[PDB]
Amino acid sequence: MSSFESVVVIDGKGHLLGRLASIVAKQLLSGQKIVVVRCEALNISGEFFRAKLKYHAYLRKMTRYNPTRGGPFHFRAPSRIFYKAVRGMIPHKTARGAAALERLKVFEGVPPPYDKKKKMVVPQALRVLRLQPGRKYCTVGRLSHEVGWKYQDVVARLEERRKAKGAAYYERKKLAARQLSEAKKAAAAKVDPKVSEALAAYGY
Amino acid sequence: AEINVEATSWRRVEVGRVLKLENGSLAAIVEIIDHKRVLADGPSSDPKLATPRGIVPLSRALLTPIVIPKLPRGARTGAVKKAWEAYGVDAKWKETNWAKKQLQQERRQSLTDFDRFKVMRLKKQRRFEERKALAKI
Amino acid sequence: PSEAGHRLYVKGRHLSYQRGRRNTHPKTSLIKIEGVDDTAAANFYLGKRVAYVYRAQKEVRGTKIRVIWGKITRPHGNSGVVRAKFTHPLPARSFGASVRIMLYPSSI
Amino acid sequence: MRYIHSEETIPVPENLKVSIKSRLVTVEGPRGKLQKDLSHIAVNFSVVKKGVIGLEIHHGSRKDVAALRTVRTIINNMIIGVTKGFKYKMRYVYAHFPINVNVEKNAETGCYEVEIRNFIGEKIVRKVVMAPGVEVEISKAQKDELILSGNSLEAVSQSAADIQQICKVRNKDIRKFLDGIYVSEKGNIV
Amino acid sequence: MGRLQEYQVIGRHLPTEANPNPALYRMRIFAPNEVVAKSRFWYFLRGLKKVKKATGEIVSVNVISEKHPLKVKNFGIWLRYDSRSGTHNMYKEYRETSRVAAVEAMYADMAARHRARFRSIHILKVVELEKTEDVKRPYIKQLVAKNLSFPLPHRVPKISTKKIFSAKRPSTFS
Amino acid sequence: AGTINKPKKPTSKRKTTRLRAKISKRAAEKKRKERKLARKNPKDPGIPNLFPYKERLLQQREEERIRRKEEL
Amino acid sequence: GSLAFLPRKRAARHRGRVKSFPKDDPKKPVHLTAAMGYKAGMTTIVRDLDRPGAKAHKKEVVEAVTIIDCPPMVVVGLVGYIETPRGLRSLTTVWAEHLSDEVKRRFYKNWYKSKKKAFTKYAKKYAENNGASITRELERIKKYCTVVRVLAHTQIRKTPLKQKKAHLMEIQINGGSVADKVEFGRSLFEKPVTIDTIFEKDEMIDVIAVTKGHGFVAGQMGYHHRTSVNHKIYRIGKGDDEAN
Amino acid sequence: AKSARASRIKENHQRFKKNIAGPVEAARLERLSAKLMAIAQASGVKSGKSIGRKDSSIVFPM
RNA sequence: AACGCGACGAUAACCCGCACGUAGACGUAUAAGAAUAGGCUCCGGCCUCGUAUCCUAGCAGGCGAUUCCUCCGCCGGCCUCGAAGUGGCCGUCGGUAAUUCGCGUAUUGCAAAGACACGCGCGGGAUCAAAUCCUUUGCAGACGACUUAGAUGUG
Repeated sequence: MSSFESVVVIDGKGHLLGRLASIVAKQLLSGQKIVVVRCEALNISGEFFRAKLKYHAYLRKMTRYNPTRGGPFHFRAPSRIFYKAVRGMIPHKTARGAAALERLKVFEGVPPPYDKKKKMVVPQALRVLRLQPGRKYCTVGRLSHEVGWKYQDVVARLEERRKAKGAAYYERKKLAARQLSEAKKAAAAKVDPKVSEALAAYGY
Repeated sequence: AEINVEATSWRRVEVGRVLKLENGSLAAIVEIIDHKRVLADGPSSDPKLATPRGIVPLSRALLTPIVIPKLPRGARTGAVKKAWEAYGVDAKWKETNWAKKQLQQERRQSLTDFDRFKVMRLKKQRRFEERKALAKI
Repeated sequence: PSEAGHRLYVKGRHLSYQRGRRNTHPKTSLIKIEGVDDTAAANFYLGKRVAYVYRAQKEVRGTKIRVIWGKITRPHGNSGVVRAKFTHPLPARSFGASVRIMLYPSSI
Repeated sequence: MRYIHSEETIPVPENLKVSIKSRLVTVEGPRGKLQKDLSHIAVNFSVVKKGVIGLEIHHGSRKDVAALRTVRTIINNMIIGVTKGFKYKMRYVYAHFPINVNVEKNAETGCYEVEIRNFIGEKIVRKVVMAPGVEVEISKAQKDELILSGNSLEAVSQSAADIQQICKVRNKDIRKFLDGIYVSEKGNIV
Repeated sequence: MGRLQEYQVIGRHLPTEANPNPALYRMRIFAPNEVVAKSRFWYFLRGLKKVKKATGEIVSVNVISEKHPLKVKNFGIWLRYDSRSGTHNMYKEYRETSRVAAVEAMYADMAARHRARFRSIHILKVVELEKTEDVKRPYIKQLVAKNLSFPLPHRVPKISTKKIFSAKRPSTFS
Repeated sequence: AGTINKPKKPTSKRKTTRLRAKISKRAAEKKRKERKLARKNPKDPGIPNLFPYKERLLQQREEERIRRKEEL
Repeated sequence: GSLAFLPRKRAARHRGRVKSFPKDDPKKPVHLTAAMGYKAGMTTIVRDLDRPGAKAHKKEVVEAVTIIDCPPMVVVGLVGYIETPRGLRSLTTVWAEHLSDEVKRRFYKNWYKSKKKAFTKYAKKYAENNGASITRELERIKKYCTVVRVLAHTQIRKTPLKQKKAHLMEIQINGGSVADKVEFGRSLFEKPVTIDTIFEKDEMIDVIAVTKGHGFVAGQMGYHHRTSVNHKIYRIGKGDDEAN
Repeated sequence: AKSARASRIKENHQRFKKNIAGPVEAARLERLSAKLMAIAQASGVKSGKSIGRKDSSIVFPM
């Protein structure tokens, strides 16, 4: 609750694009460094045909002359879609907006430097906590794949390997929990009942 | 003819179910008004857990596992108090895990500065015992 | 070795000035203090001393640290954001900058 | 109107093994195992008596109770498939060019392949890959008739429709050219 | 329309030498306060009969407190709202502990489902259903059904809007 | 239709001030014309049947009529 | 003109980039995917046509055919690429000792005035029992890489040209497991590879070159990177036969 | 005339690929790989078997 | 992408002089996955709540004991990490309130310019390894530009 961090890692699975992007933009303007993972696992409300229709309209938007300067560059990567949303909500043409954009980083999948780190979630943007059970929803990764994103399979195998390594890490964490709890009991067997009652009384 | 179903076992709202308000008190449901609002009353002698008879929103209400066995619908304050004392709602609430968390939170909040320093020292000692034990194991 | 902290202040962020939609007033600044999100917490933090610390790239008193002082005066809105008045208005590029709220004067 | 509660019941016979872990209805019977994920709908499953499963909705709409009805029917079809199984007697007719049908077990992927030749004399050979779990045989009781037997109603019906659709006449008078392969009988194995 | 109060308002025509001692007419008005209650009273009197504010006086205004605020009970309300086409009669049922609460839920439902405003709604009558089986509407009779016990699936827990970042993913089983 | 794959020309919802002003003037003219036609010139629904005490209300109405006859 | 080939751009590199290799499956046996030669010229052949259903079936047909002089190419390196959410990327490359003078001329630009120092420390690293580092690089390629390419160079000193700088190119190894293809490349180091080895008789291939710049009589007309598809090798000649 | 990207022509091309050119190219590549093989055969850390380190726009400066 | 990225090869280290030392750290500690009409588990049981865990005492953190073998850190070996590359174990060495003491802190007054070392730098000198200019070539060329070849040689 109102906590300041060196950097906040947000796991993008199950988050609404607009709400999560708006929260990230406000945090950037506040000065909190934000990084977002699983942009391919981000979610958009409505139906997938509506999503395809709007982003195909965006593709239809082009400059008349050579599409190299001043023309809308259609980035088909899900991370770049999230970046486009946040950029639209950021005053990108000002120095403050440029600073916020530099404070923001977005990625696809979870590279090792952030897979060996903790991921936070935003309750105000969670699909489960926000959308009605009967409503339909679509996947940014599926949209990007069917519009032109080329590396859905790459992130698929990399994510699967990360899953295997994380499962091994959890198994070793189970073993650590075993040892920790057994140590708790064994030490509490001779833990100076006076100090133990002191901890009990003070609430720890 | 073997059936294996693992679904979610929610708590049912019914006449006799006691709920915990956001103010930390308890109230048994006397009758259900709508699918979002109920009528509830806690005739608890304890001032902290006392709740006046009135409308409770199920959005602001949290369902506790304790339930009054056979509380009649529309039971007025005297009957509800009789059922409360007979079933020992206060004692079972004290035994409930949620009340343990509430007491721990209140007591942590009531810790003072010198109490915090003593917690520092005493946790360091207790930690010392465990730290060794963990190597042994 | 102590191996502990020396912090005697509460962290905050200078965010912006007292502004409408197209008119800003640099004389007063908006501060988001960490951990406080309600008007009661803002009321507790009312009347407080505030320091903005920055580097200078030149030593004047043997140090490059410069401090601009001010005070948290009255709360802003309902989210726990507070309003502050300094001797000199905070620069402008300190929008989103770390600020120190002291624990004095104390009413405890 | 936001109905508070509604329930439906599905009776199970004495010789099945039904299991729903999260929403993966897996039914086990003499012929095999049928698993279907029902994660797209909100239903509460319970065992309301010794051999009847109660599927319920709480605080749902008319669309939700309609979903309850249709999922009840699908579960009943799975029960029927694992108890008796489904048979589709398929018939083919020709006027002057006899249609040749050959069914072969493609060992890899373990699947049937049905090849149709001399359909209105076209030299093309129409090869159709067969649904997993369902078996195709050339009936010996009647002539110009095939039998499609399986456990999954959806699979067997989709395969029969695939055959009846691949054997379709183009740019010819349907009133005169009557050739094709058509569904004749739909029933249970037992 | 707001926290309403039921007012018994009695008014009368001003006394005259030709016609002293008028008939002292009375009404029940659901209004936020006494001034609105009197305005509604004079509107209804001038709409029905010739008596007007300039030629009349309000001799009494009183509050009608609900007899048993601590009892949940069933109300039937007969209403005549005016739409683009014309006046249409309806009878709607509600479940509340007080007449003012029933009228408030009535106004909310009317605005939500038929876009009927306070100026367009005329509260013809409100009655407490003395005995069961006088319920005709399914959305009340379902609550009136015997031994009602239902769960509350998919409860979104109250997480403070000021706690932007959560370490653990919420659960919706409470 | 292939609107899903090939969207068409969008219909702008950004209203122009000129169009807004024209609509305002013409609607005002419509109101004046309605008033002009009205000046030129050339049934109660009853108690609902589903009301639980309509019979009681009818009895009260008849009794009130009887009292009116007695008074007059 | 065609919009897929405009605006008319000069070929950035005189050699010609391959861009795309055939898709890999592990089931086939190991093989290189590319080779290089030099366009010598064309001649005329007459052929007994064996095209059933053709008007000129079993008749003399006169055709024009390009000759590409193809000296044996030398394997001098292996490279290991890794697949990433940003595409393929060079993970690590291993070189060979005793690199040729001509490949060194490729590594240099002003060869006449430069003391020949390139890859000297690399050869030293091979020589002084840093085979630890060598096997480390090879094990990295076998463990982390999915695509391997062999660096091969063609030899002007055998071609009949005034040139003296060799020609280098990366050639993918397909048809096998990563360990198998890395071992195959490791065997390939320091051995000439013939066109009889790379390609074979009467087969359809693709050819990459830079089409001539028509200079000195709206802009660049000529000198364009072109990969012409579907050209059929009819013959492979041996040089030493003298009955080619 | 049917387009070069028509579904029917694609299916016929796939059938031709799997039934006709398949075995021919298979035998071709078999003899080619055979000749390739003919030409080709013609402490953990201290030894290098264990992969070690050789010789940042992903993480924020610390 | 001429202001996107990777792998590799080859370099620039010495002599003399002289010039200076944060779009926002202050504990900037915390990796299962997956579902939300279910999940976790130690298999006992547990789940609204990160309102948690870890850490948190000593001159901006000294000295000596008391006494502990607990953590931290540096280097080696063993392996490990490749999506934009690291951690574990073992070993050495150094430090180390878990316990309990005696010494010093002040008058900075009730809050607001010395030496040494390490680097980034410039002005010259000479040192590599190269590039460009020059000549030649002509698979190239509006002019730039591009392919070559010039130091011993299949020049």
